[PDB]
Formats: sequence, structure tokens, C-alpha cells
Amino acid sequence: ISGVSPLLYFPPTTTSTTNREDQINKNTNIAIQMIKR
Amino acid sequence: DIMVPSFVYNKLPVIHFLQEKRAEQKLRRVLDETYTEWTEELDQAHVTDAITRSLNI
Repeated sequence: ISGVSPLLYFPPTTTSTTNREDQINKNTNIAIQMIKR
Repeated sequence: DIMVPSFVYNKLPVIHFLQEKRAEQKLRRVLDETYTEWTEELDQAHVTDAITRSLNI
């Protein structure tokens, strides 16, 4: 990469508090809005 | 008693045949108006892509 990076990279799991009933639900309401429109 | 009955009797066959043909015509028209409707619905791929945009990925 023709240079020494300023910083390292880590798996970006900082916001790990992501629920499964929440993620599906958010996708659900995106769909219903589109289905109706 | 004699004349009108004889002429009605003579009429019967042609009328019967024409009415049979008319009924067959009605059935044929009923059949010809049947078409299978195919509806197009929004592809879910776009919905998934929009979901990604909301995810800010």
C-alpha cells in the first residue's frame, strides 16, 4: 500500500448492541412503506 | 286446427337448430373472454438495496 498506515484496522463491532427482533423489525417497516407506495 | 299447426310443425326444426347454434355461440364467447392475468410486483432486490442505504453501508 506504498506507505506505513497511520493506524491499524480492527473489526468494526463497536456498536455490537444490535438486536435480532429490532433488525428484522426495521427491515419489516421499510418494506411495508414501499409495498404501500 | 289444420294450417297453422302444420306450419308451426314445419318451423320447429330450423328454430331448434338456430337456437342450438346460438347457445354454442354464447358458450364460445364465454370461453374466449377468459385470460390468465399475470401481475408484476416490485422486486424485493430494490427493497434490500434501500435497506442497505438505511443501514448506511
